[PDB]
Amino acid sequence: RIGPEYTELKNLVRREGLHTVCEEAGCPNIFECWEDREATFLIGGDQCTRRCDFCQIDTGKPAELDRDEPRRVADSVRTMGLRYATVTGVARDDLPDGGAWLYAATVRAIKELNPSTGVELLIPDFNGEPTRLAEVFESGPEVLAHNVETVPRIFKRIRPAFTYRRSLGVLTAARDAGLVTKSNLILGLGETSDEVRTALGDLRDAGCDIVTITQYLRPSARHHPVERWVKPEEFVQFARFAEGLGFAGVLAGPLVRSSYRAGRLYEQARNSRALASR
Ligand code: SF4
Ligand code: SF4
Repeated sequence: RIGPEYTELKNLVRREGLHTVCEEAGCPNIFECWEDREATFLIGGDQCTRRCDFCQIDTGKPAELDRDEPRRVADSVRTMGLRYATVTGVARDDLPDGGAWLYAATVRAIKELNPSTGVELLIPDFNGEPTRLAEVFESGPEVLAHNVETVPRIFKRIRPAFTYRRSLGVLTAARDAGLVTKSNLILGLGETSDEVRTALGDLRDAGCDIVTITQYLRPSARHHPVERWVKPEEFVQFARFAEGLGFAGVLAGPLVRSSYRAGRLYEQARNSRALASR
């Protein structure tokens, strides 16, 4: 499963000491994604100011804002010659602007140096603050993603810093700004199949274009227990359900990480968007 483009990329990463989520989180898709020249980057440090029971990011006091991070990310993207880059980060309630500047500047830096690279920006909610969100939207990523992750009943318990309505509102906000929007559902957290169906419906109504539906992998014993393993035939049904609701791009199964096939999904959302308005 090891190809020449994966090989070139790992060489470049090693020699330059570039940090990627792909290597550092031990993602099993790396062979496939790097062959398509797609990679994922973490900004804002690895200590989040919030706590979600499914999430592998540690909660802690974040280090000082590193304003050189955007340049650093854009340079890694350039060095790797990526066709698609995902930028993700933690919540930054310690910062007065929630880290809005950092997210936007990273996108702007990437696009200034990599005009042919599609950029996907996965954001926290910024408290749903219109002016923070507007700052981020203006950066103009190819995809604005904000993952609701689970259904309302479970959401209110294991994402105490968020609300289901505010998050859906982030997606609606991004859709009005003209962005292609994306969200993720994590199955195996205790949700019912019916709750999954209404959540997909909610996301579609919120204006979401791309949805990924994946299996919960419990990070450690301190984290939320796995409530089930979804069968393949069940992922297929959910995927067909989402396609039938009119999502432009749908991916379901053991995806391990939310950025799996991000480039292909964007392409489908862009192709269908062009098709519609032609
Ligand atoms: S999901 Fe986001 S806000 Fe919640 S712990 Fe993980 S990084 Fe922090
Ligand atoms: S799925 Fe995401 S984290 Fe994993 S290799 Fe692909 S781009 Fe990197």
